[PDB]
Amino acid sequence: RFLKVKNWETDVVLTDTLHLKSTLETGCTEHICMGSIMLPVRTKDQLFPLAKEFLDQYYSSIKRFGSKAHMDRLEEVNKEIESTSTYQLKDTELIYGAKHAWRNASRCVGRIQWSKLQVFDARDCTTAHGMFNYICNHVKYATNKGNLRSAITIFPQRTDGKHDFRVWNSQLIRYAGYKQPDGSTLGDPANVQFTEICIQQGWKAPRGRFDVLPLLLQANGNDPELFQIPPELVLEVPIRHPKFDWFKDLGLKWYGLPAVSNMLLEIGGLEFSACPFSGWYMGTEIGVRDYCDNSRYNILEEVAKKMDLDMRKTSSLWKDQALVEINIAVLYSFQSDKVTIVDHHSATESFIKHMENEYRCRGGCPADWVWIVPPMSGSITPVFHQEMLNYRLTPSFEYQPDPWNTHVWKG
Amino acid sequence: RFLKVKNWETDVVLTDTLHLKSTLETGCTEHICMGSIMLPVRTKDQLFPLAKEFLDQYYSSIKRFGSKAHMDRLEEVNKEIESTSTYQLKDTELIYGAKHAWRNASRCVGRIQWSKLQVFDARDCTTAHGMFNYICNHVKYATNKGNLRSAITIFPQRTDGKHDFRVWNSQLIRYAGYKQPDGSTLGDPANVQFTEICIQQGWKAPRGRFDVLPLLLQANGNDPELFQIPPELVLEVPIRHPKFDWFKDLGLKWYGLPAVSNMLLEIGGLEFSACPFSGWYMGTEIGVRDYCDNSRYNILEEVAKKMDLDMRKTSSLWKDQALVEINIAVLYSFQSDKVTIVDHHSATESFIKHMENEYRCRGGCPADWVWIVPPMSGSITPVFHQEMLNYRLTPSFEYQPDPWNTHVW
Ligand code: HEM
Ligand code: HEM
Ligand SMILES: Cc1cc(N)nc(C[C@@H]2CNC[C@@H]2OCCNCCc2cccc(F)c2)c1
Ligand SMILES: Cc1cc(N)nc(C[C@@H]2CNC[C@@H]2OCCNCCc2cccc(F)c2)c1
Ligand SMILES: C[C@H](O)[C@H](O)[C@H]1CNc2nc(N)[nH]c(=O)c2N1
Ligand SMILES: C[C@H](O)[C@H](O)[C@H]1CNc2nc(N)[nH]c(=O)c2N1
Ligand SMILES: [Zn+2]
Repeated sequence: RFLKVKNWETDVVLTDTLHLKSTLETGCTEHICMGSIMLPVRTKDQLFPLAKEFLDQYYSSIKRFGSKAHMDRLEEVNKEIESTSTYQLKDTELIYGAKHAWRNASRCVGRIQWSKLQVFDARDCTTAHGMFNYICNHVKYATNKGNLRSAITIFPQRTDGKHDFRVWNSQLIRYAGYKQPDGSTLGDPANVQFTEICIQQGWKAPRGRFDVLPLLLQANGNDPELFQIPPELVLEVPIRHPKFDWFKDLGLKWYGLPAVSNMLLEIGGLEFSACPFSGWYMGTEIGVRDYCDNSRYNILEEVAKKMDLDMRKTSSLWKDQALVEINIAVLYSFQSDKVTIVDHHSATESFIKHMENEYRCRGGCPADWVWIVPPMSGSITPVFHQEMLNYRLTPSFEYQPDPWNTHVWKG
Repeated sequence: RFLKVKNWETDVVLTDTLHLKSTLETGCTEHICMGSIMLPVRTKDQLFPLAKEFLDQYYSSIKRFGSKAHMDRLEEVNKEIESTSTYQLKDTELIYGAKHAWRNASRCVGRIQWSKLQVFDARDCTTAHGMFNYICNHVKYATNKGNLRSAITIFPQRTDGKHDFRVWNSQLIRYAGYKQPDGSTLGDPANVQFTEICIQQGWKAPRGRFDVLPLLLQANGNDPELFQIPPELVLEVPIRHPKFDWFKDLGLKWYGLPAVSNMLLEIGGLEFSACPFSGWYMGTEIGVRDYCDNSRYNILEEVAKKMDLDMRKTSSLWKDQALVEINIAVLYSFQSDKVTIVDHHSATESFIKHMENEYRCRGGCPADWVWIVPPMSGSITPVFHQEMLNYRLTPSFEYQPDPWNTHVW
């Protein structure tokens, strides 16, 4: 099978063969497409094929497929699985696996960077205090005083599913949200439930608009424990606008380090339920989504008020005007503070170069158009015009449900 | 079998059951999603189940399912197919079919309007000259001096497929494009090929930037013929800006009537290969796509220059600033000239309301999120946050390829 994708702006046509390596299901069928649906212990029987597939991929990548070292490693893993029902990755395999999970992440526009990823091996961690220290070190390393460096920290893998490591936070750094009696929210409305969990667990909340949440960390399937990230490790950027001097008095700021902590990393059939990773922001994430979603900080009205825009009719495009100015502010602010950030134009242009490279050297690049096209100015980015094929390759990152729904409280 | 769609802004969850009446292939499989791919005769045996399927839904819709009139019609149609190899729709069936093809159009944000569609039955048409007359009357009816009204004109159905009616144009009203010795393009770069075929057939091209193309009409499978729409039926709008006095000096205009003319209408297995339809513009179509695509009029650079924005770096968001201004100008110009237009905020709000009606009254609404979300400001519109299921129902509009590949002269 050879599948073609066309770019409707350039007429460049690419041929995908990599989709033949794809195993898992998409959610779609011949009768229904679920491309806009957000959410569309293994036995020893299913584990060895998965291990073998991965090791075969690894050894081919190091140009040693079929070698004694490759054959010896297959035999070693087979013997480990039959005897212990699982196996341990070599450090080399773990690094390869985490880089490839990123390379394979079809919703990620930043993948040009995939091969530059600092992997912190935390498989010797045993307690939540230990997880805390590893996470502090990750944050300090990734932050690098504003010169952000991509990184991932990998905690011990699933055993029986009763002893999971989990970070309960969806991101290492996020602001608290507090639902008021009058139904208004102070802070980030996305984090209300988790903020209530933290408070119930003993957190003394400052009750302000930008309170950095504590970490809630679960080690070895035990009840999670609270830790406050040292404030001096949490780099923030006050938001100001290059022309509008009143922009600063909105009181906005955001944190520099986007660090996803709720995903599951699968490598060779092994499952890493705690694998916080971080890169740097594309400006629209903050300026479009975090600030302007109706369910988030929701600042459009206040910004448009201050700009003296005509707010009586949507057709004046006041929302669109205010949106651009907020996104100028975010980029200006990060740039003026020398904190790494990428604009949506630059990022999408780099993504297209990455995708074309991947088609030539790999035979494809699975991509999720719904997520790759930025949430403002869609069609003035080159990705809008690029047809994409979405399919699932392993190693991979997967969404996992919040642990408060599934955890067995021990007390 | 019972699929849920969630809205992530509102937490409203809807249950889709309509997808089980889905028929044709999506292009997706369990292994690969082709959601972003633009392009993912009937024998007596294939035709009767298609007719029955349609007639059943029709008789169902007027609450006469399993009635004598239902069975009598199914009998009549079966007789007609068996003896004639095709059949003819009753006027009522044709109106219902066309409205439902619009209702079923998964890529259409304006479907809240679907039941208000004027259907012009042009199945008695026999010549290209007749086609031209029907099309001018559609144009004048739909335009209505700027108070636009949705309409479709339906020409004779495919027979053996060697006698197809086709409007060669992709829309009834579009501007010409010409390659220049200088290397650049004058006019709409999208229409360069069509314009060459027009001149090749005899059209005397004015060679300007906004030359309304002539129609190339094909009747009964003959060679297409050229007709010019009367200039006074083509309502155009000069583009100006409410703040920027200089905007009018770019010399931009667009036409008021969006009228798609290259699709195939399938009703009850019958195929209507010439079925031009029109509604009214959503402003982003002109302001974002027609004006700002790099492969189109590509005017962002000129506008940014006149706004004196910092164009040295992408992170100044000069493209995005200029984009908003162009789209403000489009809406203001149409509104000032009293030509119906809808902004993307209003259209998408209407569509969410339409989806909710369709889930409650029909059990679902097929929708293609890639097309439904506006090409600018996506997430500040409510459709960005709405999960949608995409599936193909009939009656349907299907894209068909340009006939100049098909045709033999
Ligand atoms: C180097 C800077 C990076 C940039 C600019 C970037 C850009 C983005 C953006 C804009 C998204 C969508 C985010 C959202 O809408 O929630 C995303 C998604 C994602 N990225 Fe990246 N990315 C970067 C680095 C990384 C790294 C280091 C990894 C892992 C090693 C990663 C893996 C992922 C995954 C798994 C998703 C999907 C997240 C989900 O399902 O919620 N990315 N990327
Ligand atoms: C009443 C005003 C209408 C509005 C505001 C509207 C809105 C739109 C928009 C914005 C698109 C995408 C256009 C593009 O990006 O090329 C579209 C697509 C479409 N609409 Fe509508 N629509 C309207 C009326 C109609 C009518 C009257 C019909 C048929 C009777 C129709 C059927 C379709 C079809 C079949 C498509 C997909 C076209 C293609 O594949 O190129 N729409 N609609
Ligand atoms: C329901 C659901 C499924 C899913 N797969 N994912 C989510 C997280 C949502 C996606 N959209 C908003 C929120 O995610 C917010 C955090 N996203 C940052 C991704 C990123 C960016 C730069 C560098 C990085 F290392 C990581 C929710
Ligand atoms: C390759 C291909 C496939 C396809 N299905 N379609 C196309 C036409 C392209 C799509 N996008 C731009 C151009 O279509 C432009 C015409 N679209 C207007 C739709 C519309 C709006 C309002 C009222 C109406 F009656 C109709 C190309
Ligand atoms: C319903 C829809 O799939 C959902 O709103 C998506 C759309 N595209 C997205 N794209 C990105 N990058 N992040 C998101 O959270 C979303 N949300
Ligand atoms: C490749 C991609 O599917 C293509 O550019 C689409 C994206 N979404 C669209 N949406 C609309 N309404 N119209 C279009 O022409 C397109 N083009
Ligand atoms: Zn799909």
